[PDB]
Amino acid sequence: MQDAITAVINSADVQGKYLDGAAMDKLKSYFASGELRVRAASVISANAATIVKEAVAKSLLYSDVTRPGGNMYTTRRYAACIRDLDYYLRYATYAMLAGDASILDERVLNGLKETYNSLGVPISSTVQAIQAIKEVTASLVGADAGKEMGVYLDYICSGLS
Amino acid sequence: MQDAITAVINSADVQGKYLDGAAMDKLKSYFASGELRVRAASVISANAATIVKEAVAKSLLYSDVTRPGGNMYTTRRYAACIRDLDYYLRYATYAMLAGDASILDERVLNGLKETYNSLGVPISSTVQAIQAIKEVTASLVGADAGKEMGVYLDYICSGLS
Amino acid sequence: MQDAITAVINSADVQGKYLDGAAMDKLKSYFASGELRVRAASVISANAATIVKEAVAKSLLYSDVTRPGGNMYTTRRYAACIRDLDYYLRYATYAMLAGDASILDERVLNGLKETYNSLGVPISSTVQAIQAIKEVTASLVGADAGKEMGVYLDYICSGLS
Amino acid sequence: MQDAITAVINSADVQGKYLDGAAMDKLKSYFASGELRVRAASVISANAATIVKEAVAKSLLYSDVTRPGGNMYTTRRYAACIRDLDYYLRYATYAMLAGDASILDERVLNGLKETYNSLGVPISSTVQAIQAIKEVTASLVGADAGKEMGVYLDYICSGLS
Amino acid sequence: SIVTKSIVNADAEARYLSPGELDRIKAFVTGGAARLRIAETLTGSRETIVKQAGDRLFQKRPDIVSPGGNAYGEEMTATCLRDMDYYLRLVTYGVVSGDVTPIEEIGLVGVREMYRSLGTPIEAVAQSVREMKEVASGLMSSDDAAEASAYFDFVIGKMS
Amino acid sequence: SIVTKSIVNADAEARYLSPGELDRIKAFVTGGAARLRIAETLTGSRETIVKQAGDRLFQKRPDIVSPGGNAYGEEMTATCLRDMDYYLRLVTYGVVSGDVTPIEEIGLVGVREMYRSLGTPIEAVAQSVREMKEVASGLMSSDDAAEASAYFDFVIGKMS
Amino acid sequence: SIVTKSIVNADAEARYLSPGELDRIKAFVTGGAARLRIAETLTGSRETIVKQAGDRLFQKRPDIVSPGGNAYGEEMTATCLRDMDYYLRLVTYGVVSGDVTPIEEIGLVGVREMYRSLGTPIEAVAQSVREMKEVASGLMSSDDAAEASAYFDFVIGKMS
Amino acid sequence: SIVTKSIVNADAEARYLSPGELDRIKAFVTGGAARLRIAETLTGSRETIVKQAGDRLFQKRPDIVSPGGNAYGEEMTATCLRDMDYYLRLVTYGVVSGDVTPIEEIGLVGVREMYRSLGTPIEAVAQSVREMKEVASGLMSSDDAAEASAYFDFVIGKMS
Amino acid sequence: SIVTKSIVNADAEARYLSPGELDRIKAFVTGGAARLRIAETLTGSRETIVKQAGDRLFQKRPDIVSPGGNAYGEEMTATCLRDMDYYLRLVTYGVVSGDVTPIEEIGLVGVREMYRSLGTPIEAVAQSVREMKEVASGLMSSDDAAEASAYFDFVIGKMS
Amino acid sequence: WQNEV
Amino acid sequence: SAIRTEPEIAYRSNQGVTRQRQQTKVFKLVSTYDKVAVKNAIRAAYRQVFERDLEPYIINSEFTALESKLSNNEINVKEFIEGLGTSELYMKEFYAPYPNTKVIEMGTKHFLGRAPLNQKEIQQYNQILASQGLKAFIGAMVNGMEYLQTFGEDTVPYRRFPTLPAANFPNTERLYNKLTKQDKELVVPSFTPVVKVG
Ligand SMILES: *[C@@H](C)[C@H]1/C(=C/c2[nH]c(/C=C3N=C(/C=C4\NC(=O)C(CC)=C4C)C(C)=C\3CCC(=O)O)c(CCC(=O)O)c2C)NC(=O)[C@@H]1C
Ligand SMILES: *[C@@H](C)[C@H]1/C(=C/c2[nH]c(/C=C3N=C(/C=C4\NC(=O)C(CC)=C4C)C(C)=C\3CCC(=O)O)c(CCC(=O)O)c2C)NC(=O)[C@@H]1C
Ligand SMILES: *[C@@H](C)[C@H]1/C(=C/c2[nH]c(/C=C3N=C(/C=C4\NC(=O)C(CC)=C4C)C(C)=C\3CCC(=O)O)c(CCC(=O)O)c2C)NC(=O)[C@@H]1C
Ligand SMILES: *[C@H](C)[C@H]1/C(=C/c2[nH]c(/C=C3N=C(/C=C4\NC(=O)C(CC)=C4C)C(C)=C\3CCC(=O)O)c(CCC(=O)O)c2C)NC(=O)[C@@H]1C
Ligand SMILES: *[C@H](C)[C@H]1/C(=C/c2[nH]c(/C=C3N=C(/C=C4\NC(=O)C(CC)=C4C)C(C)=C\3CCC(=O)O)c(CCC(=O)O)c2C)NC(=O)[C@@H]1C
Ligand SMILES: *[C@H](C)[C@H]1/C(=C/c2[nH]c(/C=C3N=C(/C=C4\NC(=O)C(CC)=C4C)C(C)=C\3CCC(=O)O)c(CCC(=O)O)c2C)NC(=O)[C@@H]1C
Ligand SMILES: *[C@H](C)[C@H]1/C(=C/c2[nH]c(/C=C3N=C(/C=C4\NC(=O)C(CC)=C4C)C(C)=C\3CCC(=O)O)c(CCC(=O)O)c2C)NC(=O)[C@@H]1C
Repeated sequence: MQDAITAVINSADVQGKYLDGAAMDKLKSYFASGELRVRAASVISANAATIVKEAVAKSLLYSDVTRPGGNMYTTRRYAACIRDLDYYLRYATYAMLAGDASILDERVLNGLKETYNSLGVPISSTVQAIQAIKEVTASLVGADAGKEMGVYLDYICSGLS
Repeated sequence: MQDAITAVINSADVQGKYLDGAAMDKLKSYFASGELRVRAASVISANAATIVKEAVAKSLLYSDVTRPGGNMYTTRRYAACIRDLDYYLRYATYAMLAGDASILDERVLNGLKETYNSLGVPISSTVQAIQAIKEVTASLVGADAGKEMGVYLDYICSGLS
Repeated sequence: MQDAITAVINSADVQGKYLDGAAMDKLKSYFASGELRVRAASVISANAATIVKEAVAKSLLYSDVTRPGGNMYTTRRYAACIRDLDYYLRYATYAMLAGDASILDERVLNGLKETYNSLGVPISSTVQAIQAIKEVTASLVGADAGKEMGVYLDYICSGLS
Repeated sequence: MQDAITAVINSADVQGKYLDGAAMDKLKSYFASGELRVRAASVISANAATIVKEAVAKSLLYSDVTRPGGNMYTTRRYAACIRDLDYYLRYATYAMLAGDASILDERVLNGLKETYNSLGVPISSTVQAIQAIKEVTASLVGADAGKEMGVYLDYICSGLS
Repeated sequence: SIVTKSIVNADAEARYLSPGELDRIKAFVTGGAARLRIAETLTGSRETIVKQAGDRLFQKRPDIVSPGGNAYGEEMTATCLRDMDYYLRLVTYGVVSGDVTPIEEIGLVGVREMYRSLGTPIEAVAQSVREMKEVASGLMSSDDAAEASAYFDFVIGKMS
Repeated sequence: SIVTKSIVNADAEARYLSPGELDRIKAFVTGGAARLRIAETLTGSRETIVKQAGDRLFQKRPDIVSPGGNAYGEEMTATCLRDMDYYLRLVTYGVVSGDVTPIEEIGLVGVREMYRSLGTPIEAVAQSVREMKEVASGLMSSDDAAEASAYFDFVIGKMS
Repeated sequence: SIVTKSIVNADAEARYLSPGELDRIKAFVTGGAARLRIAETLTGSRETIVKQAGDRLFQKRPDIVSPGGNAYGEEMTATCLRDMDYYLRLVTYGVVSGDVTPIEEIGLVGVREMYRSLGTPIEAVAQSVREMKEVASGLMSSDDAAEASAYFDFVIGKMS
Repeated sequence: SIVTKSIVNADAEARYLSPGELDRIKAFVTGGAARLRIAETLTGSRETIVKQAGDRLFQKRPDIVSPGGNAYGEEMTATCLRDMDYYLRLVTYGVVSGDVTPIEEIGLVGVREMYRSLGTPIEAVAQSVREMKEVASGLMSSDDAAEASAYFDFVIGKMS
Repeated sequence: SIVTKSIVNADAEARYLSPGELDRIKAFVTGGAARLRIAETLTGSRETIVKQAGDRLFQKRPDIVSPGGNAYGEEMTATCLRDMDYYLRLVTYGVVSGDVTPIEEIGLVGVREMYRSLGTPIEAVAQSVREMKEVASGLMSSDDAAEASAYFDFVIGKMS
Repeated sequence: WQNEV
Repeated sequence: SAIRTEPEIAYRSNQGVTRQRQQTKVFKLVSTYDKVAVKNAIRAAYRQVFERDLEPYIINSEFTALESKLSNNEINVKEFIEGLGTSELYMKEFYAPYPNTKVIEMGTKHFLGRAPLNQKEIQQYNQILASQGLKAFIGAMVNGMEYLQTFGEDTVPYRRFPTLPAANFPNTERLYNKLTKQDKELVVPSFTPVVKVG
């Protein structure tokens, strides 16, 4: 795992050179965005459960996936799905703190495709649940912090698609 | 694992009879070679840091892997490559003392190509490092004692290729 | 742990003979009591939270123990006390079904007295909590089943006392 | 553990009252002491190792303890003793920066008496060593911060005694 | 306290309390006047904010004051206001400590099992803390309210 | 099922089934017909039992259907009756299987996580299925009421 | 006892007994008088059981009592029939217990290592308890011999 | 093989072979001529040693060839002497190898449960290999008897 | 970075970041401007640092550039200066990242084994890094010299 | 005495 | 040399062993008086043994007595891990839907932190699984010498990155790079013997 700063450091390390002006103003961009990321972290950490609650309410309740035969049927599978959305929200918050998607690459999307294919988990309904999380956190934390949270959740969607 | 003498015993046990005269001849050939094997093993165990030092010096320094971004870069990875060559030399000494190349595919080559492929380790650079190892060893312990070291280091090369 | 049946078996085995007349009488007594034990266990396991709920309500709530300064102040200590009372009720029901308190002083009384003396737990308030559990269980299961539950709860009171 | 601040909070919480002017005065006294605590702890963190060096030089070196037959004989036991001195210096720094000696009897003094009695560690030599650290730190960081460190160092001495 | 948390984090990996936390301890002990002002403001106006927070809590969830509810009876409603006063005092303890560990030690470990045994809606307790946060933010002056908002949001986040 | 719980226990303990356990699957297969009678009478009277249980819950706990409540709405009472019928299905599956295994495998594992995501009172749904127990004891024959009400006692004790 | 097995399983899964397990205890405390009657018949007629079983064991396997053997001699046959009496008393203990755990914790834990140190063929002891259950079913009622052969059956399985 | 054992120990300790182990391998390869002579001796005289061993075994322990025994008739007596031939060729393999490891991983691991499954007396097989040690000590020279008796003692110790 | 450390700690504890960790990230962000100023100073003064430090290193240790030394030739002296350029680049990386994590992960694990295999005096490499620290403190301002000398003394301590 | 071979 | 294009930059930035070897936390119960640290170590032990938080797999916490004993410091973290292995949730989760070879794989991964070493170790754990089952298998793995030399009595187990012997690191990587219930096939079926002994 690497954040934006250590991603810059490792890229310059493989380049074998010092930090040129591109590294410096990318670092200044991260230092500008850090206060926004901390405030969005505080808001999401305060409303971690409620974001998942309203997202699953507006995405996949009273539908065929919650019907018998659907994969959100039974309390075991329902609570597993809620824990999955909690994982997605927490790791999106981690990636929003980092400014990099390496944590989503190595700790989330690694094996998730064939795991859900082995489990029979509906990929499209999971993606639109993540979209519901995106809309709820965009309405909650603001437009720009919601936009970074949205692009990381859409990175999760594209990795899962 | 297995050596020449237990290879004789296992070849007797596969066909199910006792030890015949050819088995005794192979055992006595091993007992004749054993003095040379013990002397060569003592010399290699005494000088084992110098062999890997001169081999890395003549095959691995000032290369693309040693320049930054390469696999030999990052002193942790550098010392890990040194430790890998130490393992290769020690198990080759084990094989030379044994008389059978079963310890290589029982304790070295088992999954080693998969390890280096997943790890991004340069296969031909490792092979030429082994070639430097066997050249330095053959220069140190002589041609006749270095013949068996050539056998087992080239067995490592053939397994790893 | 010795229940009634295995206690009679162990007393038979410590002197090495078969089942005598006293063994017949004790086994017949447990045979007669077993239906009442099953009914009392079913009634307790039906409403297992409820004895704890109104026992703390009529014994420990709105007192100095749950006020600041007391040992049931703070949520960790309160949840510990509730978990302890559920433990005492479950192991008392267990000793009721077994017919002997060997399980009781073997499983729940391991170091409880010096643990509570080290932690500053009020032994008298714990005893009053067990008294409230006795009265609520006697209301729930009946008179005879209530008193043979209460004898094991008084054994718990002796274990802390 | 607890510092002076947590001690004030707990002394308010045992009666369950809000903070009053006495608590404000204690907190302002701690904020006044925090300047010298931060400066002294920064000095100890800057030159921690040489303090232990001079302390063991004027306390334990060229003595019967470090001679053969002593308990500081052999390099393993010598390194263990100087590691214990590092422990005591680090925890004295922790207790000085906290302002309360709760970490000493929570994480140092518990079981230390029995451990040292089982291993034959000289208590008097340990106390003399702690005296060497307390005069070296008193001479090195100043008078008030030095005696403030020496208060908790003498608390460690009283716990070991 | 933040000093206690820094000591714990240094002790976990066996450090000597690095300047990267020692400058934070310096900033805390210099700027403690503002958080003491926050604490005395909350202590002075503690009753008004808890009454308005109970008002908005009963506005949003009048289940508990309904005859079937847990806070019904005017004694259990008083117990609701008392528990909210307890959590307000914990918030003041946190804002004088500098971190979240006194609120964690006193009122957040096992609160789920506590309110499970008591039968109360813990989500409504979290909503009560939300309304207390909002009333305290309205009463307080901007950045001070944002400073107390971290401790409040910790209480809601660990409550829910 | 009782056979699948006993065989999981024997598989973990690395042994064949104990002769007491074979005697008890023997007892279960001899006495199984009354369990089928319980299943068919609950399947026949599913709508009236859930009618009486829901109506008496709405009498006993008006906070559940009060404004602000999770089960306030007409919709919300309908999905409450859905959960009621789901637990009735689980009790029928359990009395057929002879053990608590389908109830725990379908509707008890993770149910606290689900109901705290939804905000619903777990003590109230335990009261609901307890009322299903009492009306089932009223409606159905006394000897089989022991087994049916006992499995109801299991689900109310595991849920509350 | 069967109550001990049920209570160990219930303590392992860390809650009260499932009504399957209370059904186990209920049917055991209905059948305990019959089990005690069977054990009393075996206790009263124990001597013909051990004597006839040992005689037909010696008829089936004369190598055991052949000279130089483990059981050769009047002394060694006396010790062997004392072992037979031990095993018969242990099976009666299993009958009055309702399970096989006293049988295990008295005579079936370490019995293989016991008889390997003693030089005793465990397959011959397995044949011995086979003739035990044969004579017991011969002089016992058939429904009673069903559970007696079940407990002897466990002894054969664990000790063979 | 002692070379295999020394390489295994050096690999477990993660080091090269010590000078003591190197001196042991050198002493073994110098002294292997006597082991070669003993191998030729036992391979040539394989017949009469196991002749007299089986004969003296059967005259001291006749319970095997008693009726009801494992090898009563000459067919399983032939299989018993084939087992003895297997143990003798493993003893010769240990003699040529210089270490007891080929004996161990060919025919010594699991012999306990092997002979509990085949019903053979472990102490009788150990006594038979002890009688092999006796007749081999009678057959060969005293130092040769001691060095073959080391492997014979290993076999009887790990069998028994 | 401390952001990476906080995310790793929160992921290992399976929780969101604490307000103390978020305030630590805020303080790191506010100090980022001065950290980038120090990094730009060192990057602009790159070649004169290694030139003057190498000259002073060879003054204090003439044996390494003497014949027979590890760094006698012009190519070997260039390899020395390249190693110092490597460590200066790592020091700038650590100044940017606010911690000793990239320095320790890239060029301080196994440095002793590397320089032992190369025959290079590790104490003289530490002396060289000390000369780089002295030239950096000479040409850079005093507080910036303290912040850079923290990482410089970390490198010296890991080498020594 | 069957003693079957 | 060369220009080092951006896909090559991304490839050689994460080149050797993955950075999760250094980017993890080792949970040691230093003191049992910090109840927050005790709870964090307990939940980390849950995550290590059962690979996830056990909220959607329980009714109530079956290990609450174990948590109370660990907080009271009358058992160690080693005994806590032993109880989690010899609990009903573990035989429900990693023993019931998998063959005993996969039980050996999962047990070594959860408790010893790495893949099984050799065929001798596989045969040993198969012997305990045949004789006494899962309880003594967990007891042997926990009370073995390797567990105590690696973690000790006060440390929650973690993912390991071994170097020796052969194939242990790739088999450990294949075990640890797949999620829970991702596949049912065997990562380490058996080690193929290069010498067919006998
Ligand atoms: C003068 C400063 C000292 C000295 C240095 C010296 N080093 C080498 C050779 C090498 N040094 C490295 C170092 C690194 N690899 C990494 O990944 C990192 C972290 C960024 C470092 C610092 C390497 C790889 C080499 C190998 C050769 C190469 O050029 O890459 C030499 C040359 C030795 C030779 O015989 O080739 C020298 C001379 N030697 C001294 O005596 C001074 C103490
Ligand atoms: C001289 C060329 C070398 C040298 C040596 C040196 N050593 C010391 C000090 C001490 N050495 C020991 C050693 C041991 N004590 C033990 O019990 C054992 C194991 C048997 C050992 C190896 C100790 C304890 C000391 C401290 C003095 C004491 O004995 O109490 C010094 C003195 C340092 C001082 O500050 O007094 C010196 C000079 N130094 C070198 O550079 C050469 C390698
Ligand atoms: C009246 C006594 C109860 C009541 C219930 C209530 N339930 C819901 C909504 C849901 N209920 C479930 C439950 C299940 N899913 C399953 O697969 C099973 C069987 C294994 C059950 C029991 C679920 C998933 C939902 C979500 C949507 C859906 O209906 O599928 C609500 C609505 C909550 C909302 O916000 O919409 C309510 C109100 N209310 C109570 O107080 C009692 C608990
Ligand atoms: C919810 C959006 C939908 C869905 C979910 C669902 N998930 C599971 C089970 C698993 N989920 C994961 C995912 C992860 N584990 C991790 O550690 C990480 C990254 C940190 C991820 C992303 C895994 C591994 C599982 C399997 C383990 C388990 O049993 O929980 C289930 C259960 C499947 C079952 O057969 O029980 C479900 C149902 N499915 C839906 O329908 C929702 C739309
Ligand atoms: C409640 C009636 C009273 C009371 C209780 C109280 N208990 C604790 C803490 C502990 N309780 C136990 C007991 C057990 N652990 C077990 O595993 C079992 C059997 C299954 C029992 C009986 C233990 C070991 C502890 C210490 C560890 C822990 O906290 O879990 C506390 C907390 C004390 C503290 O400061 O940590 C309290 C308060 N106190 C009262 O006032 C009630 C009268
Ligand atoms: C009110 C918004 C909600 C709620 C409150 C409520 N709580 C209780 C009972 C008690 N809970 C505690 C425990 C504590 N809360 C704290 O903040 C702290 C300190 C950190 C503690 C220790 C206490 C002490 C009580 C009162 C019992 C006693 O004093 O001994 C009740 C009463 C329930 C009853 O049956 O008496 C109520 C009503 N309930 C709601 O419905 C609101 C959501
Ligand atoms: C050195 C010649 C080359 C090189 C290699 C390199 N290897 C590693 C790390 C590992 N090497 C192994 C290999 C083995 N495991 C065994 O059991 C045996 C036989 C005894 C061998 C040879 C393994 C498992 C690893 C990973 C575990 C570990 O790192 O300790 C590295 C390091 C990668 C890292 O990120 O640390 C390197 C660099 N690289 C080269 O350039 C040379 C060609």
